[PDB]
Amino acid sequence: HHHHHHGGLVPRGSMDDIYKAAVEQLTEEQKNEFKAAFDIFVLGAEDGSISTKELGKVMRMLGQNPTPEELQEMIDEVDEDGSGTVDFDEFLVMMVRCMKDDSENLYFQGRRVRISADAMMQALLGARAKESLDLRAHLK
Ligand SMILES: [Ca+2]
Repeated sequence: HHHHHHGGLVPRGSMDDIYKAAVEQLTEEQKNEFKAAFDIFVLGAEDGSISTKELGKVMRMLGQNPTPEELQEMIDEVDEDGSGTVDFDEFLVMMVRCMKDDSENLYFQGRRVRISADAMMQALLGARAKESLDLRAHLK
């Protein structure tokens, strides 16, 4: 409907709503997975936060070779304040938005959109592994 744009010039004292929404959409197990993904994205971070190189890195793996300008525009476009860099807070809400955004935009008969979120997630996980639970005994 109207929602809320301005921060009310009153930082902190809330933010609980954002966390609550994430919890409702993301489960405890899912939340842990999210953190794991964040750590991977944080790896190689020039400024400690996702950048053109980080985003470009995954693009190369997908077989895509986007220009530096394209990556910069994408970050600025998705950026909350257009700072040009996505921080932990911005990254967290960004992921949540993409989740509900995709759900909202479905209607019927989808179209080949670059890559699917599920496909990317599966690629990150690669081969299934549960040897973590069993260390002394190896069963595969
Ligand atoms: Ca930003």
